[PDB]
Amino acid sequence: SRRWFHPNITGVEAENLLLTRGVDGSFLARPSKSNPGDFTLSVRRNGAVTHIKIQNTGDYYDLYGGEKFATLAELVQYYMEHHGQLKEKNGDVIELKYPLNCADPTSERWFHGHLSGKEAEKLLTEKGKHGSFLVRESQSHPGDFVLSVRTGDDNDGKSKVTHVMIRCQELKYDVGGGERFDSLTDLVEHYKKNPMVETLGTVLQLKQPLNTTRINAAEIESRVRELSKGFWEEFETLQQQECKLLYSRKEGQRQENKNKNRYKNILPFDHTRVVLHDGDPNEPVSDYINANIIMPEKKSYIATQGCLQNTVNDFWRMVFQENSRVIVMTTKEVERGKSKCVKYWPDEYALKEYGVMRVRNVKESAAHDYTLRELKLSKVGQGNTERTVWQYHFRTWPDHGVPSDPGGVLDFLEEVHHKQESIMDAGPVVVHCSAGIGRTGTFIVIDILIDIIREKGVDCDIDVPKTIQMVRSQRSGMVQTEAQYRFIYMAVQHYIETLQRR
Ligand SMILES: c1ccc(-c2c[nH]c3cccnc23)cc1
Repeated sequence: SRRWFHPNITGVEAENLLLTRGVDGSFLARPSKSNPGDFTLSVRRNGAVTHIKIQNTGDYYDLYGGEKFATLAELVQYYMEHHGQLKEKNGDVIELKYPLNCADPTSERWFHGHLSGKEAEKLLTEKGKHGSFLVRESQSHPGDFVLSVRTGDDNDGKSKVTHVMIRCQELKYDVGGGERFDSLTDLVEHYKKNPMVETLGTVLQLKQPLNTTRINAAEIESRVRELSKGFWEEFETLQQQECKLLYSRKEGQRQENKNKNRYKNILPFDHTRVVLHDGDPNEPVSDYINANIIMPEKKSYIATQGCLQNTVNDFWRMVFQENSRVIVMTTKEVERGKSKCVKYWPDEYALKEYGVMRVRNVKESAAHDYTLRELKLSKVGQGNTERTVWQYHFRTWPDHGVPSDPGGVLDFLEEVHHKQESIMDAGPVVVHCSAGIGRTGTFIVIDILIDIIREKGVDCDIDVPKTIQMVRSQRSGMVQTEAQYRFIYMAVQHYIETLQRR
């Protein structure tokens, strides 16, 4: 499903692959070898290869002569279902027809590379469960692989670990007979669908990879130390899982809602979008905002885009309807001379009407990294609906990449948390940047992780990529870059240290 991404290939290897194994319309994507956030889409057209740059500074994937996207899987799905839409600098059309599959197993959750049968047995015994499995290098037979599978009752002998040898002959893979596969992923997927049955009848069911990302929070420093010499590899394994999250976005794709999206292809999932009720009867579609509910799976969030001039009223309808009392803004209104969010709040001491809502800015307070605006929101014609909405406007995030130190963000998020916790029956905390996925996702995931450690103290289990995957199932592309991914680990580490210091 995401086999067109080749994590460890060079430009010339990509060219030769497309020229010898592909046809016109063949394509693949790959990282830049030294440049994080740069990717290349390599495509074959008229017997030649073209390389198309995709940049991601933290907000979205920006395809040259194409559009902006929330994930590379969403980018490929869009253009595979939309020909004539990707053009060269000269205007000529670049068709993405045939993904060119990668055989490299390194971003599979189940692939552990160098590892002994004894090490894999203890890992499967301590962490594993029925159907927990891994693939590793053989050591006895160089170039071969072993599949190790735990099967049993959930140390009393009711469970066991089997080792199935996997031969590699002609760069095809087999388990001793039957089909020979072009890759270990194809072998795993096959024996996931069609499990091996032993002679005495044990079914070697490959239910889940062994979890290697879950850590005890107290031991965060050791995991970060280990990832710092990696973070790229762990991030790319997470990114491989995004092909499971192509959920429908049909409401955002409606003609009627086109001009309510900051970026035409960055859309909320139908199953978690905020639906706005009590709309204008004369506006035929008034139930739409580019926003999703994010539930940790007590505090929930709405992840949304920066307002457009035509969505400011809808934004306030959302805040009112959802009973939100805290907004987190993670962008300046303008960065690099581009508008990222329209000003949707009044100047200090001023009162403005936004459709049927009225907002007073009571007071602003400037801190180093942020401005707090104390806002009063009510429905026009109904005085007893007034509530305070506290807008925390983070002002010092760099235009590209992440802050060099997480202290400013953590102090900000602590103040947000206490504000939210002090307000009886407050609704979800609204979080927004520009597209509402990169910074927004980073702030939300840090908030969710810190909240676990707040309830359960320094001795609790956290699992960063599992948390991100769960949030990504609720809005597209939450947490955009490897730099945000590392920043998340650094923020949790700093949080833990300040608590051990105390
Ligand atoms: C859910 C849980 C874990 C992961 C995961 C991200 N990087 C990984 C490296 C090795 C194994 N698993 C992972 C992704 C989704």
